[PDB]
Amino acid sequence: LPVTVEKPIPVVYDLGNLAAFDSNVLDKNDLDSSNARREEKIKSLTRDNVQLLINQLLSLPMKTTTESVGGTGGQSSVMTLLQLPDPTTDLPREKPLPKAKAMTKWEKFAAKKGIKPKERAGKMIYDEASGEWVPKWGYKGANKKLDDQWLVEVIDPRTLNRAERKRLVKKNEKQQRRNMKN
Amino acid sequence: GTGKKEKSRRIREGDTKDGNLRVKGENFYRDSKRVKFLNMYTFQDSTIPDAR
Amino acid sequence: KERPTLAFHASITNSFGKGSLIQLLRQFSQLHTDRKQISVGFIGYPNTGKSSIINTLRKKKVCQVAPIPG
Amino acid sequence: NARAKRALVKREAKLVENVKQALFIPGQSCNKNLHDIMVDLSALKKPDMKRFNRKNDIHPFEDMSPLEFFSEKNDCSLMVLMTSSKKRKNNMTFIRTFGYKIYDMIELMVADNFKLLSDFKKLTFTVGLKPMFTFQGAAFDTHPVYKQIKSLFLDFFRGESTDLQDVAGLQHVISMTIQGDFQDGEPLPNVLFRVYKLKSYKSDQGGKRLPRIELVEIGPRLDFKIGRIHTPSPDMVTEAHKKPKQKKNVELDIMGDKLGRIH
RNA sequence: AGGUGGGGAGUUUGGGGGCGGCACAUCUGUUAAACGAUAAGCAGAUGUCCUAAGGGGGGCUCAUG
Ligand SMILES: [Mg+2]
Repeated sequence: LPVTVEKPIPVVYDLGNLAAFDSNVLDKNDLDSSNARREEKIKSLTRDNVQLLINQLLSLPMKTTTESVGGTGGQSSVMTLLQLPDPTTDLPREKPLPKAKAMTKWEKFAAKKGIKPKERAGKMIYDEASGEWVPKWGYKGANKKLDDQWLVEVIDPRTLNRAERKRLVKKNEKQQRRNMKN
Repeated sequence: GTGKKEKSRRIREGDTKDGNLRVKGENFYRDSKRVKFLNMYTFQDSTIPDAR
Repeated sequence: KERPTLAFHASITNSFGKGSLIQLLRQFSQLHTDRKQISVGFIGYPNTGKSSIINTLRKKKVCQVAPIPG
Repeated sequence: NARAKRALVKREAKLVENVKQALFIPGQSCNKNLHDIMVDLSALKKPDMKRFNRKNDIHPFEDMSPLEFFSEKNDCSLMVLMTSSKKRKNNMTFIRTFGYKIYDMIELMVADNFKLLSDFKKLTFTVGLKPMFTFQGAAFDTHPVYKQIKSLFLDFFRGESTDLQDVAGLQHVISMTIQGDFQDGEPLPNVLFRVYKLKSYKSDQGGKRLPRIELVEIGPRLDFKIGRIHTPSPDMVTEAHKKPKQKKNVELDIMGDKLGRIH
């Protein structure tokens, strides 16, 4: 019934991972697998350690929001929660850091030149003779307008534009392949 | 020259491979980042933009 | 209670407190390292220390100084 | 096509790593007791648990390439392969992988006195909840082998790294103990693994602030014998401890105001 | 031999930043790997909503005997 627990050596706690360490002396006499009291001693030691960890864990602050269920990503105000601290144990990583980036020639040119990066304003470009935005790329853009239009006043020239666009795409792919070796 | 010549410096630095970006006044003193800044001390196109 | 209150003397060469003000300005510049530029303006009654303090900061007479308010 | 791209995105290294996936491979000598032990381990590893189709004939110590190949093809960082030889009775192997390459190898064997989960008293247990841990004995931190075992167990069972925990989430605790202390140079005593369910006895003696913690053992009860061990090189250890790198007289005061000290 | 080499001389010092963008039911020349099936692209009358990704939700199971 009593909850008091104490040890001679101060206990080390890892609240960031719900773990604790107890460097206290281990009783080899009773820990032997052949002993029957072994199980009871292990149970008592585990209970004491868990009591100490819970006492230390509950001392952490707890958040209390004023919101409601709301969306699926919300949190209920009623559910009190303990704010755990940052992790302390430096567990080994599983993969390296992908700090490597693309050294494409464009970045070097931009660094050398004063050309600031594009602001990515939007897809809605403007055209004429249609009374509509007709965005550049994304849905029935001006790229296919030259093929769709039925007057090419200037041998089939409609296919030549598509061939030129495909050649530009191939050139972009070749540039990508060349930069992949950086 | 020989070292004083800017051609030798360009060859040594390897910028000749990308000489297309040669800025007017490319020298050891006051490189492009400074030449362009100073050129501003040397806006009235009256263009008609479509404010849509 | 509300200001640093740096003691200063406006002697052109035998200035007092110049080092403290220089250190304060250096600290302010360190705070604004990302700005790369900063300027300090002077406010006060005429002929108090403005031109003389500026000159002693520069260590030489640059701005005209005389016992005259203007 | 986007489905494959989503998987490849997870395959690539992430700044914040998710729960380390565990792959279980039954060896050529997958005993029925070994199968039960694997099932019990999976019960404490779900839902981030994967089991192979059938038996295997892979020797991690005599063949490291197959483990790396399986990890790469399954994107699993943690690997477990249970295999018991005539000399190494009830032996179980645990392996970690860094960048699809072998990180370390450790042999763990369970004594015949082990008790399965079904043998213990039935109690509620929710999958996916992060359990608590308790380490007893200075050897856990003062010894290399025990430190590695502790790190492996934590990485296997620490689950997510969330900074917010529910009070009701503390359902059970894992007791990590050793078979008594030992002198320098002596054989390493077997590691004792126990799992205890938590009971919230009223705080009559402890007033209201803290309840009387009670424990009920549910198993599995395992004593881990120490066999062959492999460790990574210092360079690999340093690589595995890298940080994402994510200010003189600069501090963000309350309300987000950027204040400083004049000195 | 190599090097400093407007210290010296002749000369100019013109008239310009963003852009590429489509996926499936089709048939034709190459590809065709040659007892063949007919694939992994090129360009084409061909559309179509898959809003240039099919993301979710609810259902069906399939070549071939
Ligand atoms: Mg004055």
